Order: sequence, then C-alpha cells, then structure tokens
Amino acid sequence: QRNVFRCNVIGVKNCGKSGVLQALLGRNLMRQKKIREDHKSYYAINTVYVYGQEKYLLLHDISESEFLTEAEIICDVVCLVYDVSNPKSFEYCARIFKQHFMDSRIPCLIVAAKSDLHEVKQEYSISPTDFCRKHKMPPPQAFTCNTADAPSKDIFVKLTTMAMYP
Ligand SMILES: Nc1nc2c(ncn2[C@@H]2O[C@H](COP(=O)(O)OP(=O)(O)O)[C@@H](O)[C@H]2O)c(=O)[nH]1
Repeated sequence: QRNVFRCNVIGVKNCGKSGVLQALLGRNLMRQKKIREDHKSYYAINTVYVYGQEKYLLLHDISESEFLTEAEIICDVVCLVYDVSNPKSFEYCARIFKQHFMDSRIPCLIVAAKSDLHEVKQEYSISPTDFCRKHKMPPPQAFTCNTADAPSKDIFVKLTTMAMYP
C-alpha cells in the first residue's frame, strides 16, 4: 500500500550523515560545499526504484546524542553510519543500536561512510563485520559521496528494500 519508507540516519558528529542525505538528492561532496542555504535540512526524500517499482525513501538525519526519543527511533529501517577514518565512530552506532534498536523488529543497515578515505581500526571490542553477524544484519556497506559525478544510490536501494520486506 504505502510506498514512502522512513529511515533514521544515526552516527556521531561529522561522520557524514549530511553527506548521505545530500547523496540521495544526487549531490556529491563537491556540490555539497558549493551549495549555500539559509538553513541546513535534516530531512531528505527522493525516488528509489526497487524491482522496477517506484518507491520513496525519507531520510531523517539524527544529530548525535547520548539519548534518542521514541520519535527518533520509530522508522521503517535504521541506517547506522560510522566514519572509516574515525576510530571512535562505530562505538556510538553499536551503543545506540543495543540501547534502542536491538529489542525491536526494525531492520538495520550499517554504512561505512567516507570509504574514499583510509580505513583505521575501530576502538570497539567487536569488529564491524562481526557485529553485523551477531545481530543478523547485512555486512557493513561501504559508502562515499566524494565522487566525480552523482554518488551511488546503492545503499538507498538496499535501505528501501529492507524497509519493504522487514
Ligand atoms: N572525504 C570525505 N569527506 C566527507 C564525506 N562525507 C563528508 N565528508 C566531510 O566530513 C565532514 C562532516 O560531514 P557531514 O556530512 O557534515 O557530517 P554529519 O555532521 O554527520 O552530518 C565535512 O567536512 C564533510 O565535507 C565523504 O564521503 N568523503
């Protein structure tokens, strides 16, 4: 029936959440810097085709906080973003997941953002891939909006599909 799926994008400050939203709007990192708006938008929506069917993904950029409200938790799919160049970024995703999403039926996708940069060891007891396995998530999906042309919309197809068939 419904073809608009809500996705909460979660991660530490400057882990690249805003970049993910802008990428859904077809803007790479270069154009994101050229753009100047009166106010930054923490929501973004765009068309996402799944199996030839027109769907829409509504992204909600959740700014970093030690605590999330039920308003920031309810969604069709959660996108946990960490920065491959920030060794402290994944711990936040893992903590938020266990605290708010582990005991729910909301599908979760982990995104390794800024994949264009050089990977560093994450300061967490578990590796990102092991964490996904333990909690029955897909593998961490590499992502970058730092491209010559429009960023790849692969993660958005994935997020939308996961939301469709929870
Ligand atoms: N190299 C690189 N830098 C990025 C990427 N995405 C964001 N950044 C930079 O990382 C910083 C934080 O990004 P932003 O999207 O504002 O993070 P947010 O605070 O989580 O929304 C900015 O200086 C961005 O230009 C990416 O894919 N690659």
